[PDB]
Amino acid sequence: VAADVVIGPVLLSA
Amino acid sequence: VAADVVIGPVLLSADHHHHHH
Amino acid sequence: TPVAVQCQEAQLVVTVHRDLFGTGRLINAADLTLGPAACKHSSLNAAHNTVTFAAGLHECGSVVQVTPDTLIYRTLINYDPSPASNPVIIRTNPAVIPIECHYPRRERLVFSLRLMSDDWSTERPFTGFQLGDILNIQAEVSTENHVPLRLFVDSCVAALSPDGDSSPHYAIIDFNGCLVDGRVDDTSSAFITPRPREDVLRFRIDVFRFAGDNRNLIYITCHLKVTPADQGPDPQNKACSFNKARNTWVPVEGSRDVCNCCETGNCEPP
Amino acid sequence: YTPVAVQCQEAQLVVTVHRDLFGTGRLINAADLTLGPAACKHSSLNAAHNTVTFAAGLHECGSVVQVTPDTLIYRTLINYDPSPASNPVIIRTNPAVIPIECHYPRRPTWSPFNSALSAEERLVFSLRLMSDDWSTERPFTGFQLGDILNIQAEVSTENHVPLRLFVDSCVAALSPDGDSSPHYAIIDFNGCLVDGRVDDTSSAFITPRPREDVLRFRIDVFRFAGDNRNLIYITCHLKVTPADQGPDPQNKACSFNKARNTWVPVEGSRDVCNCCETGNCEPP
Ligand SMILES: *[C@H]1O[C@H](CO)[C@H](O)[C@H](O[C@@H]2O[C@H](CO)[C@H](O)[C@H](O)[C@H]2O)[C@H]1NC(C)=O
Repeated sequence: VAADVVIGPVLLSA
Repeated sequence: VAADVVIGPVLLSADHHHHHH
Repeated sequence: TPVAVQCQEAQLVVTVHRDLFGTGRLINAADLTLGPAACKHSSLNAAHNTVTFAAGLHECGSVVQVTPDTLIYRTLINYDPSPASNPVIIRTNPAVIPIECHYPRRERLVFSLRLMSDDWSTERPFTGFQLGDILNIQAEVSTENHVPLRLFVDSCVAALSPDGDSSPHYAIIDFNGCLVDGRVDDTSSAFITPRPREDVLRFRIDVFRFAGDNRNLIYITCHLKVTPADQGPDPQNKACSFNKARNTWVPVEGSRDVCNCCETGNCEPP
Repeated sequence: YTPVAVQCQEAQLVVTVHRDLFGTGRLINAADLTLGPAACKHSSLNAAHNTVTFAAGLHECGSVVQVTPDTLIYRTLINYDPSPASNPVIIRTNPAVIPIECHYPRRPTWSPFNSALSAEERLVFSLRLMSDDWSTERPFTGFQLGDILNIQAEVSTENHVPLRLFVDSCVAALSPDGDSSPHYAIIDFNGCLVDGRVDDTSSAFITPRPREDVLRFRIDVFRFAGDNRNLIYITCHLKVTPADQGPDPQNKACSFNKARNTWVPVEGSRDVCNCCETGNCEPP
């Protein structure tokens, strides 16, 4: 028993 | 009677998403 | 502000002013899109120079986080300016606007990834990252009625959208638990030891971005899995980090030699 | 503690840079540092405090000299260019650029057309970056898209016949070499300010002039696509004519006025700018 999790969107600021 | 003049280096901000306020 | 978000029942509606930066200069409607998928606008109100996007809560590359008491859908508006008179230069910068929708919620396992602050005490914002910063990621699995478990991450893959099979992409974790990012260059990427619980796995990743990408964002899709809380780790079920100082792989738990297949780049069971 | 030490010597400069340049705890790679747009390699390194030294002639490595009334200013930079990621698809570190400056004190009238008997009979042209009000010179740093470059062209005014100054062409690039890629023509076709013809720019020559031997213009700031160093060099071709000579399609200063949708010379007859729109002001 597994699963796919998405984290985001991660934004880079400059 | 002409001449070539260079002006620089001019440095801009590192932020490629920079916008007015 | 120049961005209104209506979080409705099974859709969101985003309204954007074309005078987006407050300078009076109106951007082109077609230069705005929704989500990593770049969905086109649904309508325009010319009198107020607005542009509206409407999409299902799961469309257009949105990303859902499931918390104990809430559901959070996350997307963005992209501004991608059209080419200048001469395409070698740029007169107007791109932009990206985060969009968020919160909904209260209403034995199977629920996995989750959370972005944590450097002290791991609390969750932190998805914005404000710069090259040089560190992502602290916490993988966890809900506490069911059922038996104690041990959580593992098979692989993580970054990309420009929630689809990890798209180009470009980069593998942070691979080969069933090998944190390959910490193997190369001068990165400090590794799993944290010890764990807080056996059903929790933490790791730190040095921030990066994709060449050629002017939106400056990344998505990370991980494959998590669990085994019985007391089962011996093996080359198929492990959490290994590389250390350059000692030139070696080191598991979070288990025998040192379990990580051998990491260096070879194949940890198949065959 | 000085991250960057600059020794302005007699006919060379010597720059010393700490490898803990950002004090992030990680030392940068010596080979990732270079001097000037030419990217000259370092001359030595000292493992004692992890420094890297560059030494170059004042005219080497793509430096740029400005000649003011009483001083000489040589300008260059240190480049930090991190080496590529094990996987090229990603980028963990941004390139940086450090401005470097060196100041030195300096040391029967005639015409440039008929003759130059004296070694001393030489015109000195100069471009200066000026503040919004044109009162004084301003720093080369701190520019953003949406800002405006106020450029002042001038030619020396001593012991010669009255002259009128013109700018034949300006070209921006990532180095002092305007024939390199990428580049963009701000002024072209013998005085046509073509940057103000397109998009939503307000680029134009200023009228009237302060003297006939001075030419001012405003340029809307821009940057080059794909360039992560975020710098701009501008090389102009200046020239002079006698101060009362009629302007013509070869000697002029024309701006495009978006509000009137026409070209407008700083002086001269309106129709001298006609060849600007056709894009060819070359005599048949
Ligand atoms: C040199 O520049 C002078 C100052 O601008 C001036 O134009 C001068 O011309 C000579 O000056 C004389 C006294 O003023 C007479 O006007 C004479 O006619 C004139 O030639 C310039 N001299 C030369 C040789 O060009």
